[PDB]
Amino acid sequence: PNYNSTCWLWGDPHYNSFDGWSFDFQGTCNYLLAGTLCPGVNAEGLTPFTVTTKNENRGSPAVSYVRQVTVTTLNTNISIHKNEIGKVRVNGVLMA
Ligand SMILES: *[C@@H]1O[C@H](CO)[C@@H](O)[C@H](O)[C@H]1NC(C)=O
Repeated sequence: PNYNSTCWLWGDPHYNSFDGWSFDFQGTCNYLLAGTLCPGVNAEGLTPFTVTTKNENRGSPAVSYVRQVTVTTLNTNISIHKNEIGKVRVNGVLMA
């Protein structure tokens, strides 16, 4: 239980994995940052979870940055954009 790690995503993008690994992958449409077991192998007492992000260019083909971040757990999807407020609820209504 004491074990705890993090995925550190740095804009302009640069990724730091849970394990110690860094790379400079870039993309243009939404990707699966993390989620449940895609093959469904060795899962006990699993709970749904999925975090996905979307990237796009900013003026040069070779650079991409993060625009929106989405999560989805327990029949509840949370979406965040660059608007300083929530916009998180299932319907997508803006929230404080
Ligand atoms: C990992 O467990 C919780 C989960 O976020 C966190 O608050 C805590 O600070 C972390 N503990 C350690 C030892 O890294």
